[PDB]
Amino acid sequence: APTLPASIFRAYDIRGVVGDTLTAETAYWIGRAIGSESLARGEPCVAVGRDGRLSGPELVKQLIQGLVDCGCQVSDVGMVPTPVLYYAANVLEGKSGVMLTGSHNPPDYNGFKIVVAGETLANEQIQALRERIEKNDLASGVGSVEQVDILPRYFKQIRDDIAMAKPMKVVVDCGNGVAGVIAPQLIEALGCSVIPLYCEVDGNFPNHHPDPGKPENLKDLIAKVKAENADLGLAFDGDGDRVGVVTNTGTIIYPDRLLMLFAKDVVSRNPGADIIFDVKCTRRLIALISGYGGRPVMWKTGHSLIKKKMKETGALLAGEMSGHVFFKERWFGFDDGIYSAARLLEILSQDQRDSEHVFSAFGSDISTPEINITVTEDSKFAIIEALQRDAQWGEGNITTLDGVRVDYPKGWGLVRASNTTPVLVLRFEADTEEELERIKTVFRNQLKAVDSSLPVPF
Ligand SMILES: [Zn+2]
Repeated sequence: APTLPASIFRAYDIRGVVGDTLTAETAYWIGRAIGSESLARGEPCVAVGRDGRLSGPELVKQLIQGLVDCGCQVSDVGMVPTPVLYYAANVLEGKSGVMLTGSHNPPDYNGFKIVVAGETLANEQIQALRERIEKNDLASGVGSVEQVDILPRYFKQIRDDIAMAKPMKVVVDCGNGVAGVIAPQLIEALGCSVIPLYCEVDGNFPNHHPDPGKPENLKDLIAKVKAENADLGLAFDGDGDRVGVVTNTGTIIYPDRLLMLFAKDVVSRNPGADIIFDVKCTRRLIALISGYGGRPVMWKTGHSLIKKKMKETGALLAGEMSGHVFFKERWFGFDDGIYSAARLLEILSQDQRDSEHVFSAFGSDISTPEINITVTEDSKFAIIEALQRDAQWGEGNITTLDGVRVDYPKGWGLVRASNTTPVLVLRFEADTEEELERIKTVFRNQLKAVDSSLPVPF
């Protein structure tokens, strides 16, 4: 084996630019590393899927050949959403699965999301794959390939379990990503009228990029929902493990508010169930889960990390601010925007109120938008650490799982380091304006105690 760039081996995935940091050869040796790791955990059987990127149909050939050259039995599910690959890794013979995807990123990117013997890899497990390649610590064998058509089965699984009470009219925006293969069709079959936006699978991404996380990528959805007097809008990211939600009046429903509703529902049938959310999610969600008789568990951001935490705690539901929603009740416990969409429509169809009122009934607190402060790559983590070390927070309940979150009786604030950019990311909330200013002040003062030069835009 040759020398691969370490920079493509990231915290919860592998991601690079095709023809650049990610070549055909690279993808082969990754298959080889993944195949050897799966065999070491006693799993020869591996499912493989591709998203709808331009480099997909050719580049998976190297991944599959990598796996085959280990002795693995590969089940090739073709072009499918990311959660449909996770699904195959749950219902097929093997518990290993590789998804060739570049998520919500620009066309030239691709990469791998990896499940080995039930375990979604992260951090050190991913570095171990690179290390296997470098060390030439690789299995050798004459493997196997089998074509598997899994989408009709996934489709039937969801349709059979979802019970919609009334018809709804829904705008669906796939952003020309791979969710277009199943989302509009599934939602139609649930008993809805679907208004398709950008559901043709096109790896050029000729319209907006399939990233519901940037509000500008939601404009067309909002305009269409309003103009068609639709009951809801849904936006999927490129690979389908993420969903964005807008109401009949075009209100963006952030994932923590979405979680409030799902938690009410899941906990109602499951007294005492654990429910996971990340450090960026509103305090109201803590209260709400507890009030309904569930056990709230705050965890780290990162799909691989939430999914691990779910197995460790038995949690029936998890979600995070980026829009990954993980159902275990009635499901398999992986993040799936398409299944979450269905679960949302099921609940909404059972309410006589419009979606705007279902979500607004949870009420509000005084909230800031997410605040970004560009720092440097050199100082990024050291500022968080200086805070974790020296900052004075008074009587706050301090969480240092991921940056520094402080929960006070009447509100909270968070500051964390961006993992991919030289940026500090902050959020604040409180039940009054006067309290929000007090918490902002506490964070402003503690940052200025670190570096009196830091630009604090609040
Ligand atoms: Zn995604």
